[PDB]
Amino acid sequence: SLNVIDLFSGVGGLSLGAARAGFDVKMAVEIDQHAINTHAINFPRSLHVQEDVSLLNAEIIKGFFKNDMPIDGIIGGPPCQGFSDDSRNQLYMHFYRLVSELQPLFFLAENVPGIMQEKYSGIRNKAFNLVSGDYDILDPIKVKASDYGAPTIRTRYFFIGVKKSLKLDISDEVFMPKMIDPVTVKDALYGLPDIIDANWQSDSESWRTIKKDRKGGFYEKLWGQIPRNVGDTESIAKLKNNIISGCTGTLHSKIVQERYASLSFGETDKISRSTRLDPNGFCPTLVRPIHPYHPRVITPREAARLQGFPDWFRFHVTKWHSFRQIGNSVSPIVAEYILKGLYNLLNE
Ligand SMILES: [Cl-]
Repeated sequence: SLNVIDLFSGVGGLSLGAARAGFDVKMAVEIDQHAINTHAINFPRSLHVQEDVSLLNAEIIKGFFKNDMPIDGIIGGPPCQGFSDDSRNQLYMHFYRLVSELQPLFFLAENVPGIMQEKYSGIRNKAFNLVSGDYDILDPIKVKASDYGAPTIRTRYFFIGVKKSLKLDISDEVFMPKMIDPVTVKDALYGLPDIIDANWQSDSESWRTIKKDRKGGFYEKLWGQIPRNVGDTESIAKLKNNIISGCTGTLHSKIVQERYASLSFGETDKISRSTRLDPNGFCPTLVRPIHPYHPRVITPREAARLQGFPDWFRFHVTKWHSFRQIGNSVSPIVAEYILKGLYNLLNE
């Protein structure tokens, strides 16, 4: 048992990566009620703390556990003002304060582009300082998700540190993708219903039968590889009957529909700014993409697939919330790869 806490967890993209890599995600901390409720649905055995990280310290956190829990890793997404304001920069520093106070074997922070700007070099240096005494801090890892077999080209920075006391040697071999087959839009969307319930914002789950008669790495991750103690029981049970949630469409006017039908692959609609997916391409950074074949925006479940979430992962019922939950996540496929490198290091 190597134990992690996920700070700023959202619905648990990075958590699922950790769990699949072999870590036990013991606690998730997330301020947003919808995000953390969704995290609890998918990770019912993790502790859930709906809290501002600024109100936390090492002693408070040990108090939550009550059992002198060894915190082997602190992972998370520290917020940053980025391309946007001030409180996010405070929260950034609290992530690193917590790492310093808790002294885990490692930390992993993920950030979107915006973090490397000159105007943040002060707070990044201040954060490096809190940890550089006790940690071997790796240079930034900038990854493109599609290189790890996720169907999207979104880029992400990972910042990793490992306790000096461990005296580990870290080559990039461990984090680099090897033996990875690319997953295009067409492959990720295979077997989903062609006819879906197109509504406005309905309050009920859109459970639908899919075809699951495919083979290969992506599909094993899509329909299985459920870590121990992870997963919504009903979602898992329904998946056994080829039934999954989130297949809910949006009702479009005929004029919109005709405009979308006329889009070529990769074309951005001049009016809505939505872009039609290329079936042999990847999903751009997650306005909603237009389906490659159907004249409509994609469904939450389609977005989930394109982001690298498995079909058994359950999101909020509404399109509004689920699309935000999906867009705000690290791809679980990318997260798993990077975190498995760290797990392997800590088992030598
Ligand atoms: Cl990602």
